[PDB]
Amino acid sequence: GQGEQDHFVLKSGHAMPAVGLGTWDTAHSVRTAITEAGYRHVDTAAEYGVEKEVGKGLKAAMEAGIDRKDLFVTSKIWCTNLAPERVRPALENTLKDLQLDYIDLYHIHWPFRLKDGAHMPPEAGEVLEFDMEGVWKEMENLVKDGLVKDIGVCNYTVTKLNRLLRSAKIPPAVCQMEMHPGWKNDKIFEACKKHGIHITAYSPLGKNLAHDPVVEKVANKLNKTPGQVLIKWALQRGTSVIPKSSKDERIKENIQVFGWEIPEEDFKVLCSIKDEKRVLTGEELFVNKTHGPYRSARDVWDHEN
Repeated sequence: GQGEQDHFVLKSGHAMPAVGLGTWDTAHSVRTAITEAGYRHVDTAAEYGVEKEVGKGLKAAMEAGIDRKDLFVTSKIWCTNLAPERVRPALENTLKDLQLDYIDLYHIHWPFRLKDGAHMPPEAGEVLEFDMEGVWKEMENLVKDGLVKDIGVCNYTVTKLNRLLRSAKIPPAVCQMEMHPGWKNDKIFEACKKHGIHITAYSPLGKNLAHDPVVEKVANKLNKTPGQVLIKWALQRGTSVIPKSSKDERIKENIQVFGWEIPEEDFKVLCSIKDEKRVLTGEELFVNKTHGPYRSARDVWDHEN
């Protein structure tokens, strides 16, 4: 509650480290974040195109004494593979690049299907229909076959979430969303809360909150960096957090968020910042203001923002 929990227990019972290295020189970074920073949770995605490097970083850290069972690895299936018959092949390719025989968490990157070779923004005929139920069924099979410990989703809405639940035999263990003082997304958070779905916040620094005087003033008082405050904010909010950084020093700092906390007043401050700083609207690759099927950012978020 005081953002002092270093891990969260998923609905399946599996423990997931509160802080994870975001991967949005990846090998070195991963290896170092684990062996020197103390990281045990690495978040990645096939879409980024760096899994191969993450795998190399993971192999080195393990050959260095870190047990596989002590690591929490997450990946995401990209939009072009959001079709029942493309789920298995996508995950297996993920396991190959990461050089693992299983992953801990596997998310649906975005709840939209895209045609192979689609553009940003998407042209007409590129954002295909999404058989959410058929795809999730296949995701559940990954869990049953022991290749994935937990499945989850990113960038969802209450509407899509509810739809997902009206047929899920295995509830999503985690819901990963953009979260920070600029955009708290209380709504989807509240929906996750009631259903016992854990929440992971991404893009902790935001529209750079690390340079917002409000955050800076709190960081000066606490004598921490804006990034640490922002990350601790997420923790005290009760969500795991995956900060994106490419420097070992920032990476080391980002996990040095235990042993202290943000006074309720300051925490009140950061929370009372009006939600108007949403970085990932989804317009870049899903909006087509004319032919659709999503002719606006609001459609992308079911007009529930």
